Amino acid sequence: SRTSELAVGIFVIIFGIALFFLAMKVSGLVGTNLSDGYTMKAQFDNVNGLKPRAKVTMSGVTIGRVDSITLDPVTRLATVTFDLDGKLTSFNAEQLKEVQKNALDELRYSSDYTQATPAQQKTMEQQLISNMNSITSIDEDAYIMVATNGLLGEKYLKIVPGGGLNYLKRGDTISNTQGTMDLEDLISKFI
Amino acid sequence: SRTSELAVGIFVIIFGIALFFLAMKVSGLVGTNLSDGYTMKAQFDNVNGLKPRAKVTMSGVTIGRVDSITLDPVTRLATVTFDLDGKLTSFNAEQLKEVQKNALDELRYSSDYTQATPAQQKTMEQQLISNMNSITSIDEDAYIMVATNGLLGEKYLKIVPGGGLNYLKRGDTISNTQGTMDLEDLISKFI
Amino acid sequence: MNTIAWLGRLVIERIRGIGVAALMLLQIIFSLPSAGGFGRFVYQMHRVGVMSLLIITVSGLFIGLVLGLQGYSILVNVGSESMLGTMVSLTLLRELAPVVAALLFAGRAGSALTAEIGSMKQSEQLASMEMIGVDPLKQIVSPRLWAGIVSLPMLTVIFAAIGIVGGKLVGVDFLGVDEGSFWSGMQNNVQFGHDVVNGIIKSIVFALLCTWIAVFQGYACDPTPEGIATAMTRTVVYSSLCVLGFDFVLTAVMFG
Amino acid sequence: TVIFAAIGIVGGKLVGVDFLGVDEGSFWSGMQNNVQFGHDVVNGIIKSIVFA
Repeated sequence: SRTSELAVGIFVIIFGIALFFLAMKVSGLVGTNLSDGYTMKAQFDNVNGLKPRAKVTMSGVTIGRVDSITLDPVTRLATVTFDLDGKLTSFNAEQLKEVQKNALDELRYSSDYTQATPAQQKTMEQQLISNMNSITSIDEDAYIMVATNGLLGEKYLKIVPGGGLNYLKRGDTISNTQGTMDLEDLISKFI
Repeated sequence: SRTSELAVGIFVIIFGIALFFLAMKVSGLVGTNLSDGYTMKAQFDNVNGLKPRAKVTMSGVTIGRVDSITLDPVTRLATVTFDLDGKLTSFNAEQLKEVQKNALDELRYSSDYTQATPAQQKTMEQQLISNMNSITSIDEDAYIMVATNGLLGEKYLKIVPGGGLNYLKRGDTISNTQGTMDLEDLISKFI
Repeated sequence: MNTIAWLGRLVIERIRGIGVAALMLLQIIFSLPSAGGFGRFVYQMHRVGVMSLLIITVSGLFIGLVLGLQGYSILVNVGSESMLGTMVSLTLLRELAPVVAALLFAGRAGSALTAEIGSMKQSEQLASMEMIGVDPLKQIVSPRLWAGIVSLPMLTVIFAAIGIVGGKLVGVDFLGVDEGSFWSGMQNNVQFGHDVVNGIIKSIVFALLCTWIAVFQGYACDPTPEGIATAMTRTVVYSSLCVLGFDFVLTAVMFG
Repeated sequence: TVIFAAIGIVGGKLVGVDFLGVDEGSFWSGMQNNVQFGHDVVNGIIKSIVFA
């Protein structure tokens, strides 16, 4: 029975590394602590001091990370690649029933429902079937900008809702961006 | 136990070597090597605490290292050399047609052809000879300046695009610049 | 090829052993100790803990005197001498009082568990015990192991208490820092259930891997008094590799 | 102890530039202005002899 000690000596040392990678989940360096995350992108003109693995907030609740920051010199703009944690930026059975009846009554009101196709039975299901396929939370004129975290913090993407009427799926691009603020031009334009 | 010994060695040796390699790499030389690093120049009046091997930014993303800063002792001017990166810059071959088809709307533009002669017998060829060799992403209007990263941070070069007409070559001296303001002129301008 | 295969065999044998020490470890704890066990258990505390007490106060007094001495002089230049009490507390409590407490403990008592059992191996004072008939795994191992588990969290709190009270002595008695901003800097930033409690849960698994190796590597060693020192480093080497190797999983599970 | 502190500094570079995204130039030139040789590294040896 000389191989048994040997076998447990393998059984421990492969188990110790397995728990060692189990701590590599919640540590946050490798892997993401995100339950069914989904990617979105945005295009800026000034991403000064915005590292990868940054913070993405809605009003103060951190709901994402930042994965890669890319340029494209033919248009000289920035392009940010980020994923959001969604089970709390994504709706569910209550809110999907809530939003589908919201926009079909408000956006598709008598200004819009009584200016339309002949049969108002197929298009009424079109506004609801265009929403079940992974709608998130973010309206048509919500803007994304770069904050500065207090007074001497570090930069992070701030998603601000604009109220709006139509939302966007998992894969889109936010069309209302603005770059960071900088003390270089501002003191010159103040003095 | 030939098998045993051999196997043991294998793993051991592999690991060791790989490890040492990566380790020595994460320091000093070993890996530290850009791609397509050309060199531009500029001449300021007051660098003010700029360092060698600082950071160069196009919009906000990081594209360059600074080489050497020397002083010209007859007209009180510092001179900067820095090395950009040519996978982040230098429009691709398809972009080359895509910048020239925009330059066919810009450099050989309609009113631009209708400024000296509406045949462009010397204009369509002069725009085409200098662009096949060493076009660069930076404009002709675009001026450079020294930022400072918020409060006291590292002093890094900022490339403000200019929305120009032509571009520069790998080796030029970017003429239009502006130096940085120290905090002492900020004091005097304050009162 | 030759030396390579040699090293391979070496590693294999080593891993094989390690496993063994696991098979020893269940056989010590999965039995109820008899009468007379507590009397040796007290004497092991008398041997391991009480003897180890005089050391960790001095190295406890030291590190606080240093850490509050040098960071402040760069920190005072902006606006902060009131966060002096936070940075001394939160690096001792969640970072060093687990780690640096063991490396002084693996130094003193991480050796004296091996050489006391490297004692009974060279003069066959192990073998005579089996021959008369006891089992040293019940007799001379289990009261040694149970003191080693207990006495280290009994010290690393003691360590960090003088560790913080040391840095007070440089601050208020020589740097003239405000006492109220010192302590209330800590009170707001150092919770109990997340720092001091989770500074203990680090120090338990830093005590088990440090003391179980130092028992086993003194038991299953050959009685040669040269290799009693090569067995001595493998206490210290495998402790310090694992007391540092398991900080990085324990830092990540608590926070991050 | 020189060998120790050499990997000691090169260790902290690995957390900074490879995970915290810190600027490399401000990292090293932070040291080169503040760490003289004859007053720190030489007098880190003279401590380590009487400690040996």
